[PDB]
Amino acid sequence: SEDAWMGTHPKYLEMMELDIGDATQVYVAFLVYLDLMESKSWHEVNCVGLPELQLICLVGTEIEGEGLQTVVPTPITASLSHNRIREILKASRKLQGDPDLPMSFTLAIVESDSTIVYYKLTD
Amino acid sequence: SEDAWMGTHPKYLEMMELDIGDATQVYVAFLVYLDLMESKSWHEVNCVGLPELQLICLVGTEIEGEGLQTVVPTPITASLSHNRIREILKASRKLQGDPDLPMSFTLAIVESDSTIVYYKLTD
Repeated sequence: SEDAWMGTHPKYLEMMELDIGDATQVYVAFLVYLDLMESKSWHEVNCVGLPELQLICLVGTEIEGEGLQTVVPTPITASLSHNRIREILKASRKLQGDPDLPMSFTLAIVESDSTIVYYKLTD
Repeated sequence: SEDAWMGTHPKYLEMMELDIGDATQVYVAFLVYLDLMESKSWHEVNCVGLPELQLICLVGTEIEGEGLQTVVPTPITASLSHNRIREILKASRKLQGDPDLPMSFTLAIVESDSTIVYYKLTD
């Protein structure tokens, strides 16, 4: 766990090259990225930065043709405020460009050591 | 045995005798009930059924002298919606008999590995 800060891991470096400038995102997203890939291995997982709402998120396609996966990095220390999720919905709905559909997203709750707990949150 | 007619744990049996009729509540609430009692230590843990809202919840006194503690059972595969939480707020607020106090509640997230993760959500 010596490098999850500098950029020695290619996948980690790959993530931090995002045009936002947030070390917390890159760390937390890296941990969940490794879970998604090495545990559920979906068709496609991407890392998208939304500078205007100020958040980075992993969105991809569960199954090609489909999508419905938005996972956001969230450390245990982050308490839940409905204001943010409302902004997250807006973020996802905007990037998916779908005309105001009832959707949702999964909170990736990470402990700083290794425990990722996926908490599924809906509108 | 004398408590294995329906279940097989007296405390669990106590919990299912609630007037609602939900096996998910009794399972998940039992796991968190045992955590609260044996691990987190409370002074009073109650299990209250709100058939109106279709939720069951544990409310008691973490410390008797206070009067603000509400924990709701939420499985790791449940979907928490901002819609639900405002309903949960309404549930707790009518339970404690105050219609305007901005309050909060804890989410008791239970993993399939029996891992209870307390996630504190605020209004």
